[PDB]
Amino acid sequence: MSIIAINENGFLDKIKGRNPLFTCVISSIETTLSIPISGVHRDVIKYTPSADVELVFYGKSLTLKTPPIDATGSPTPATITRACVELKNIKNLHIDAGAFVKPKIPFIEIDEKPTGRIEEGKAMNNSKELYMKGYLLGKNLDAELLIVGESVPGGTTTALGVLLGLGYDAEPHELKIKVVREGLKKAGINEKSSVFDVLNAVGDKMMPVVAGLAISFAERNKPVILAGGTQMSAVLAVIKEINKKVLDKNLIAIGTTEFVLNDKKGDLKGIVEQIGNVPVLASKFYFEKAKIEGLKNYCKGSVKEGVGAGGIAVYSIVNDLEPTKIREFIENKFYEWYK
Amino acid sequence: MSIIAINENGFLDKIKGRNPLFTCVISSIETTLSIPISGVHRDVIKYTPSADVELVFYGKSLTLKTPPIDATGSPTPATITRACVELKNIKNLHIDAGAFVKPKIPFIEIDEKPTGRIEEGKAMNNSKELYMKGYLLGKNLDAELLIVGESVPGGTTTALGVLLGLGYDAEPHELKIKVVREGLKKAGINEKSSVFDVLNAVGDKMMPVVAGLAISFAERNKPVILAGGTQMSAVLAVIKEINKKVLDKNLIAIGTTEFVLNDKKGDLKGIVEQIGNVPVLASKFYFEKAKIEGLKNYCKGSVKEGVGAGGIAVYSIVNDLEPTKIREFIENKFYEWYK
Repeated sequence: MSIIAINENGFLDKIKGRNPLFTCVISSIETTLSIPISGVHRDVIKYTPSADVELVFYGKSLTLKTPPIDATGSPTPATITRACVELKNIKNLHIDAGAFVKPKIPFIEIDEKPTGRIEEGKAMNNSKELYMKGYLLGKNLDAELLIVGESVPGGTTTALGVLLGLGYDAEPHELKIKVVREGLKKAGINEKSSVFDVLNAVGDKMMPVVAGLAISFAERNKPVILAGGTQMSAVLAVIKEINKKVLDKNLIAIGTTEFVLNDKKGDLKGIVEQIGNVPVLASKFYFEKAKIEGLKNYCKGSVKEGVGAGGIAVYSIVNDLEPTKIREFIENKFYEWYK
Repeated sequence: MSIIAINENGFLDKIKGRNPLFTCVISSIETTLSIPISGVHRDVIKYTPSADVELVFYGKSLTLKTPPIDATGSPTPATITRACVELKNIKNLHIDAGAFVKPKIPFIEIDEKPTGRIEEGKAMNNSKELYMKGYLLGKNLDAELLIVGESVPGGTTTALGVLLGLGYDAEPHELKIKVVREGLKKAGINEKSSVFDVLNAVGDKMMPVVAGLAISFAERNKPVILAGGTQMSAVLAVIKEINKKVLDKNLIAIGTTEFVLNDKKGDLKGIVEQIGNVPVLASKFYFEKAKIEGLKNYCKGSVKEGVGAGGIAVYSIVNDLEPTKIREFIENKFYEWYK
C-alpha cells in the first residue's frame, strides 16, 4: 500500500509470493569520458558501475573506497538496493556488458568492451548478438520472477537516442540532445532502420541484454520488473520492436521510485503511454519522515534512482516488508560509518 | 537401473524429480605449457576448457573449430554433457577460475588469472578467498540440485598433489608424482599445514570454488553431485577439511562414468574410502552396443570423463532418460558433421 500503480493490469497479484532473482546489468560509455552528459565525476566514473554491484552483492565496494552514504545521510541508490537484498534475502547475480573496470565480485561477463562514441554514431556493432546472448542467458536462469536493474553512467542520454530513433516523442538536456541528434545523423538512421540499427548507433550495450533477458522470462510466462526509470522505458521500446506480442501478456512491468514517477521534466508516463498499456509501479520510502538531512531532503536536488533500487523496493514492499525498515537500515548504516 | 551405486545411502531418492542446475568450473595451469602432464596437445590446451563450456552451453565451440567427434565416431566428453543438456533441458551456467582463453558464451568470472606453477609450489595465493567467493556465489544460485563438473587440463596432477598433501594414500604417472612432490617440498608443506596452504601449493583454482559451491548447497539441505572422477575426490577431501560436519548430511555425491569406476590403476573407490562413506554413482552408456568404432571402443585407450559428463548422465538417467538416447544423439551428430 506504499506502492503507486498505474495501469496495474493485475500485475501485483502475479509477483506476490514469487521467489525473485535480482540482476543488475552494467556498462560504460566512451562518450562520458570527454562530454559531461553524466553527473558522475570523471575521476570515479570508470569505477562506479562495478562499485554499485559490489555493494549490492557483497555489502561494500572493493576499489572505490568512497562511503555509500555521504556526510549528510544521503544514500547512493545501490545502498537502497542492498537494503532490500539484505532485508528480504534476495538472491542476486550481476552482468557486465562493457564497464570500464570489472567487478571484483563474481559476475557474468557478456561483453568486455564498453559502449562506444554516441556522438559519432558508433555505440555498438553487435546489438543483435548481445540480444541473443541475453536471451540464451535468460533461458538458463531459474526464478519465479526477474527483477533486472541497470547501472550505466550516461544511460539517460543513450535512452534518449533510442527513444528518438524509434520515433517516439521524448523531450544540460540541451547537450544530451545534441549528442544523440548528431549520432543518429552520422549513422544515417532512417525510418527503414531496424531496432538493431538504432542500438548500434546510439544505444548502450545494457539495453539489448536486458531486452533479451526480459523476453526469455516473459515467453516462459514469468513476470519481469524492469527496475529503472527513463532508461528502462527505452528498453521497453526495444522490446516492443523485437517481440511486440509478448508485451501483451502483461508480464513485463516497470518499477521505479516515487521520486521518478513525479519528476517535473521527466514524464516517464508520457513515454510509456506512447509504447503501450504497460504496468508502471513506484515504491514509497517515506524518507521525509526521517531524522538525517540527506535522507529527509532526498526528494530534492537530483532525481534519485539507479541500480534497480525503485523496482526491487516495489517487490519487497508488495511482499510484506515494512517500508520504513529501508529508512532505518540506511540510518543504522549511516551511524556505523560515522559519515 | 543403468546406474552403478556404491554406498548409495538413499541419495538417488533425493535427486529424483529435482530441478537441477549444471555448472562447469574451468581453469588452466601454467605447468601444462612446458611439462606434458596433460594429454591435451600444446597447440589447443589454452583453448580447450572454454571450448568445452561453449559446446555445452551453446552447442558448438566458437574459437576451437576442431570437431567434437573425431573421424572414427569418438566423442569428446563435452559432447556427452551437451547430449544430456539438450535431451533433459538442463539449465546450465559456467564459471571461469583462470582459463588461459575466456569463453565467448556468457560465463561467471571468478578469477581471471590461471593456476600457477605446481612444481614451484606456486599454484595459488588466494585459495581461501576463492572458496568464499564460491560459497557466496553458491548462496545466490537457485536450484533444487547442483551438478558441478570441471574442465582443467592437468587437473589429475593437482588432484594428486592435494590428496597427497592432505595425507591420503594416492598412487606418465611417474612424472605427475615428481611435479607434486617437488611442489609440496618447495612450499614447505608440513602436517600443521592448513587445507588452504596445500591448495596454495599444488591445487588448481577450480577446487576451492567447487568446494565453496558444494558446501553452500549442502548447508541449505540441497543435494550436490560432484561430477568428475579423481579430480572430484580431491575436492571431497578439501570439503572434509573445511566443513567435516556437512559431509555427514549425505547430500554430496560423486557422479562419474562406468569407465572411471572400473579403471585398472585409478582406484577411485580406494580414495573415497579413506575420506568417508560418500555415495559414488556411475552412469552406464552401453557404447559397446553401438555401430561406429570410436563409440564402440570408447572404453579402451584413454580413461574417458570430463566436463561433468558422467555425473550429469547419472542425473539424467535416474530421471527417466533412456540411456541409449545419449548414444543415438552422438551418432546423429556424428553423421551430421560427416567426421
